[PDB]
Amino acid sequence: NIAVMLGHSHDVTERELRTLWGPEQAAGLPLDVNVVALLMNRTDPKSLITHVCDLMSGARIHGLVFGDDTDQEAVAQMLDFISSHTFVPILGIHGGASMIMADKDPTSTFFQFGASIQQQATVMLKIMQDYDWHVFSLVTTIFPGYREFISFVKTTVDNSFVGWDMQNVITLDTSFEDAKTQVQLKKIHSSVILLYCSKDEAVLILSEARSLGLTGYDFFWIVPSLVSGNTELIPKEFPSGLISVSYDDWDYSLEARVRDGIGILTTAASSMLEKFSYIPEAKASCYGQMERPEVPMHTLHPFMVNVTWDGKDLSFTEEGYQVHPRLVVIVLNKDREWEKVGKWENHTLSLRHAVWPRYKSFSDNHLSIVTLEEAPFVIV
Amino acid sequence: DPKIVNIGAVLSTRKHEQMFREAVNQANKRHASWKIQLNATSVTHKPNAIQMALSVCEDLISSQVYAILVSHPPTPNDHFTPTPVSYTAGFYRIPVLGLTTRMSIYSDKSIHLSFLRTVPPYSHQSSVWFEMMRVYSWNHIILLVSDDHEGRAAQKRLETLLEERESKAEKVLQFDPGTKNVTALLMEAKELEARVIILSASEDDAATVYRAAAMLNMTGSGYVWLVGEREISGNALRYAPDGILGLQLINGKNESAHISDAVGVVAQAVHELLEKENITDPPRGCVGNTNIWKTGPLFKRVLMSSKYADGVTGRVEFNEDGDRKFANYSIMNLQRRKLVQVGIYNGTHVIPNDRKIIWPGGE
Repeated sequence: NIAVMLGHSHDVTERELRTLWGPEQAAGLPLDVNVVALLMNRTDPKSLITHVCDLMSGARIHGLVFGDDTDQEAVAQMLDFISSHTFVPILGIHGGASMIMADKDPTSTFFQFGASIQQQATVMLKIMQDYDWHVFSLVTTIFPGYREFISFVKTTVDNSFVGWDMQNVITLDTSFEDAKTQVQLKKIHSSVILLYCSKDEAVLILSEARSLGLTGYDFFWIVPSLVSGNTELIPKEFPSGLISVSYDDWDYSLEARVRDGIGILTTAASSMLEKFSYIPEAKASCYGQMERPEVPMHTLHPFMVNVTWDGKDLSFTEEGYQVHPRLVVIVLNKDREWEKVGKWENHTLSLRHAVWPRYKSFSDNHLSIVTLEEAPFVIV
Repeated sequence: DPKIVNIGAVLSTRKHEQMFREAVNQANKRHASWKIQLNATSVTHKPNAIQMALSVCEDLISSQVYAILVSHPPTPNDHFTPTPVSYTAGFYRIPVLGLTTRMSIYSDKSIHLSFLRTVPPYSHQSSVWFEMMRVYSWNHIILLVSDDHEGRAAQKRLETLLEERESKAEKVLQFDPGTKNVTALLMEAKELEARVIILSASEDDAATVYRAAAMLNMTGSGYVWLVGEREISGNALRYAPDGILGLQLINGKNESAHISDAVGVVAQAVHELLEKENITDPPRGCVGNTNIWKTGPLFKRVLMSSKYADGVTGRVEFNEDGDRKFANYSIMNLQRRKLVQVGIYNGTHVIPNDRKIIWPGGE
């Protein structure tokens, strides 16, 4: 059972070496299972459908741990559709099957382990309050999820007692030529700016804003993912020192992600056998469908939501939210690269910088007072 | 000399396919014929989903289409009609049009990023709820919802409208979809200070709520009802107290007028767009190509702003989210069965008829 599909568009570090060990390890859940693997090429709907259907000829009680490398957004949705009308739980790992989609049909079973936008906003609020900035604006543009983004930000701001100063909400949606953009840009005067746009929109907004002067030596931009790509492909007009958060790929390698997926599948099978003592199959046919109604026999839905592995726990919930994602915070480097400061491991940030390095924006009274405790003059 | 373009896509039945062909031929005779031809194809529905996906990918491959019509099949109560098609055409940026698919999931643009529709979804039903209650001197509102997507969208729209007028609802009592007991929720709702129960359920759930409220002695003597378009059709109409205001859409079950309006607006947009810079032909094959074409979003943007005036359904125009603006609902009220028309709503334009309104009870 359990088949994994790949094909090494970029990382050719695979071959038969990937199909090594897995469920054997020290796991005490043995049965008639294997670690069957498969390689492929660039994905098109016809080719992808045919390949997954062909794999359904033998993957009777199996699953797929497919991963991609491109940036085509519809890949996740097509995976969701296949998972829906096949009853085969699957997961997503790299790139295309890594951007979490908002809603899924209930009669579906797959859980990509990315991170929700709300989680990003929570981590960003945590880091902002950690540096005690509080006052900030929320300039944005028109793009899907902007409304829920704004509402969640507002509700999270209001539901605490630390006193954030909420002002200067800008939601320009009228191209970038009229006076509304100009007055909206001129109105803001704070030092903490939070943006949310889509790639070229963000770069155009920043290119307009630099000409106003809001890109001085005492300003911050905390853009949420969006303009991050999957590499050091920052646009040349991105000045420097852009604060961002993103999913981790350097402290987590695919060789371990595949192992974690295999372990999750095996643990789910062990739980099902411990609770149902029998796991059926669904290898009737991929094609020639619409021949049978629903059959809730051994649905994986209740057997995965609270599953750990080797002590480490990464149990999911409802949507593809993994409760404990390995988000990492990065900054733009002087040499146009991404740094690595702090890692969201626990609810604590665990940052590395005691003070901010004051990154040079484009290509003064704070001093160091020193004293020690003594007498009723300085008290520790 | 003409250049060939191949709009045209899935319909319900063969008669509908022939009607589509005659409609496109009608759309050719007007204006241009010496530059553009736009002959059309067709293909019918299938039960199996994956077979439909393969068929629509064949359709994309063999013709290099520029748009897609996705009218719903004759077997009802599935809401599946446009989803698989959409996903395939979502891979690229070729827009698709819906014909009778009134549901709220498609209104999203982060998940169905290439979808248009010439029908308004249920959130606008919430909007008309608010308009009527605002000009009816009834500002209390106690709304019921099924814990699903469409209920959440309706409640969000209603509350968002209510915020501008600076008012507030009373309760958002929600119930699990497809459940069997709702007695506790009605009992909890009984002891309040509201009389304008507003519910947006889905068919059988609404029927069982009707039955429970009938048993619990909630009908009549004040506590006036309101109900959405689908809450009074089907089995729900069997179990119903007198006085409901089952708001519903005028000329929405028809599809002839919709096919006409769609082909008209698409042809207008295409003739407007081929005056531009170098436009690339759309991708074909389905097996040798994996890239989106550049002129997709530009085509959708052009299509969005388009005012087809002389149509069978009025000045069809598109709200920026991809829905249809300025519909016309008929506020059908019930009295001794055989729902009788009582007024007409046309967008901040609610106007009753000369008939007589009776409330639950009969006072």
